Amino acid sequence: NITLTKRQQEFLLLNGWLQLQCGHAERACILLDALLTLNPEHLAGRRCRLVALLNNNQGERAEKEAQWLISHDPLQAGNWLCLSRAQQLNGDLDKARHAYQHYLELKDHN
Amino acid sequence: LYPTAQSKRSLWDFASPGYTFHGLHRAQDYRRELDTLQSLLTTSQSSELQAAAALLKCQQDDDRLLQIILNLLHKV
Repeated sequence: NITLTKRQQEFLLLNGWLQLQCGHAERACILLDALLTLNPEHLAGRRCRLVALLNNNQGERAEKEAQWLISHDPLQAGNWLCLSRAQQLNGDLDKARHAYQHYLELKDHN
Repeated sequence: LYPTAQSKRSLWDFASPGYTFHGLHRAQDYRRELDTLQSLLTTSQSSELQAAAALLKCQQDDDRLLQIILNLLHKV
């Protein structure tokens, strides 16, 4: 029953992003989880939270988020770097090499 | 496998929201959204929302403390 205004979505996003820059990944994740609980389609938030989960060592969650973004945000190299890191956190090193190679190919969009 | 300065720059750029919080007075608008949002999210029954509300209350009180410190550094 709770709805966020644009400014409020921006506020949490910016707080999550700022905590992530401080090396405070749990705080980042808590803020971004709240945002993504209420606005699941906030893409910048999905990305920021995805990297925060990768730094707070939540590889299975990070994985599901990365495939989510790949299926929803396309041709984006960073999604593949996130998948690679999440896959390497889960012990699927080879899955991470395929993901990292996809990352290199689209970083090659230059 | 390991990170690369290029790897982390791509990570930052990926996570970075860029310009956000679109307003004309960052200071008043920030304290206002922080206070509004912190009192709004406690009313959630969701565990995920409740945690965010707690952290916001924290920065709200750390700001009250830093305001006390800032006053002390004005006078000499």
